[PDB]
Amino acid sequence: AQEKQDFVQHFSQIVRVLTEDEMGHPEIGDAIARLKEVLEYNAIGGKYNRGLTVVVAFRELVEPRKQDADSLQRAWTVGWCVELLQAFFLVADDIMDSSLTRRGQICWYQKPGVGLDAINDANLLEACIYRLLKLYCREQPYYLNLIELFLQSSYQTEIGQTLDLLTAPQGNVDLVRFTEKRYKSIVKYKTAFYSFYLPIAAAMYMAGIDGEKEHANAKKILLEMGEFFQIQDDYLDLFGDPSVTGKIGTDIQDNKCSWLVVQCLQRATPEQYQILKENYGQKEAEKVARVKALYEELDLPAVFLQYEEDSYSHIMALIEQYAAPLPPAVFLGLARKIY
Amino acid sequence: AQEKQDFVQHFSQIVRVLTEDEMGHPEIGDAIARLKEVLEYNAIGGKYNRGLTVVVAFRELVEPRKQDADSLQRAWTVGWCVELLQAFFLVADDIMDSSLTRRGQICWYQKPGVGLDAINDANLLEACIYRLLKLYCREQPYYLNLIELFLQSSYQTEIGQTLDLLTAPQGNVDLVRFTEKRYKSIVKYKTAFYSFYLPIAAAMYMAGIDGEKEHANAKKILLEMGEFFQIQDDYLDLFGDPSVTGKIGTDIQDNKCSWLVVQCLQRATPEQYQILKENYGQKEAEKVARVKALYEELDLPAVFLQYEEDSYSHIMALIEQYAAPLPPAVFLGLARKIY
Ligand SMILES: [Mg+2]
Ligand SMILES: [Mg+2]
Repeated sequence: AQEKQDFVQHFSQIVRVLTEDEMGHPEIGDAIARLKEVLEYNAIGGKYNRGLTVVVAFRELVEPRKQDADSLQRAWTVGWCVELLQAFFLVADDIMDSSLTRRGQICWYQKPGVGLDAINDANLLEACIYRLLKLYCREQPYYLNLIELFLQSSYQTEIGQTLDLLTAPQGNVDLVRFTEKRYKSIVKYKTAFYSFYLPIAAAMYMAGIDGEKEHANAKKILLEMGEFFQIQDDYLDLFGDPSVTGKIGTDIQDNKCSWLVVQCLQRATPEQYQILKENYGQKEAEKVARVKALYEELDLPAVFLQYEEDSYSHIMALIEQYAAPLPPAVFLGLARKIY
Repeated sequence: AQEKQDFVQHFSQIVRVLTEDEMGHPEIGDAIARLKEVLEYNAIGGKYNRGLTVVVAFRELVEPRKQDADSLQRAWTVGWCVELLQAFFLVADDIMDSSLTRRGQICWYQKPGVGLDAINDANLLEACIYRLLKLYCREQPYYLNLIELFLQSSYQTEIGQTLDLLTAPQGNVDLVRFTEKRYKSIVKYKTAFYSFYLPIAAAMYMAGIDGEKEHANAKKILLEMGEFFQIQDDYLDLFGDPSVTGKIGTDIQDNKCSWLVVQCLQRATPEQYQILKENYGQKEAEKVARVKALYEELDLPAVFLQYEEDSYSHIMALIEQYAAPLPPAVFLGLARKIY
């Protein structure tokens, strides 16, 4: 909320530190300038919810007598690592989907004189994560824990992306691969691990809570939250209010494996399957319009409303069962935001 | 030599291990199949000199009584990690340069139905490195040492690539940035660190030789070897015998910051600067032909021959000064190969 503004003032330092360390290394200066420009363009401009979840979870987890200036600096920094992870995926995903814009502005790769060099820029964003961890956390006992958490998060995200790409190739309608089992799997690997587990898990490690069982417990809660966030993201893509949401969805144009299309397909009498087969994923409006209306005719907006109520109950039951011995608030803060 | 065939039989195991671990995870199977195909296509087909340098250096470094079946399995595996690092860079560099072929065959990204998804495939190759290290080396005392060595190698390579891209944009002649200082810097960061330091450094760590001073010593030797390898690569690109080398060079078409162009520019009377300005980096033959002949007229092939003699002396002096207490053979094996 106000904690945000603080997180963002810290970026300047993040950047300073990552774009200087050549003082006996002159000649690489120009690549360092380019790294400065990649960071400023790609890490800034989002809502920062993931990085901040790190900072908030850290405050709530650490028995207050161990929060000095330096401990807090390590939390802002690790929060910024989560944001750099995000940045890395987005720069790359935008190239792969040929997107035009991101966070309201021109995608980095679409900028004149960047193009496919953005592939190296994305790799730099990733590498910046480990450079930060070494700079700030090298002497901490949880250092290796965090390196492995970031590496694993990346791999989960990447393999989820591979699954998404095998499942939903833009320009090729095949709804035989749009199943519930496959929708759930994409979300867990591609979105939920890094969006929800990673930031809390990182806070836990910084707090000394490294147990397998405790982490599995938190993960159970957080992956289920992640599933909901994304299902809500998909519903709102089409049925959101663009003023409240902040852009019009193209999930259906893009032949996305949307929670909607999945639900739609669970409920289609053979004709409707065809109505969807001849309309899902097309440039033109009348085709998208007709899909939205098919959705409305199956009362998907109400299936969603029912799903969200149930899902909310279920999350609370999960917090009740699996939060201890972590303060339930760690999870409830995130529930409040996503619901 | 014969040690090679062995390294390559081990690949099958590498792959098996990386493409199975879902046995309670069914639904991600298909992404794992795709990962299998990325590994088989991208990690196989080269000379394997870097991975093998790991295995050879490990045998020479470890006091022979600590080489059991498992220690050796960790060396083959870490050798394969170096090869996966290589694979990751190449898949990505080939997209960025829009190359057509690699190791005689169609670049992965040019394959039908791959295209820019190869960006996620490259990221997977990178992630496979850390998955292998965790699988085989997690309980070793040098585990963190190796994770940091691979991460640093990647960052050095990436930032070198950024410098190369700022220096030599394909389609834009500017020879004011082709300096000796800038040529040397590109090679150190882009090529030599990962090609020469990384494999030996990794062997050292597996052997318990983790000292800062010893590593700086080996690095001094190995970066200088790397500079020579690349300078020889550039010379041979144009003056090599295509039967002995194995392809015709396009360095001059590609407006590469070649050691040649650099030398050429150190020796050009103002007219010649123009002769190069109006001919470097063009599609057509007559333009390339004319550059080759300008090079021949400056006796670059002899400047090279003189450079290689001096460089050889210098490497031997470096081994003499900086090898101890490592067996000089560790370095001499590599000298024999590159010279
Ligand atoms: Mg969406
Ligand atoms: Mg070459």
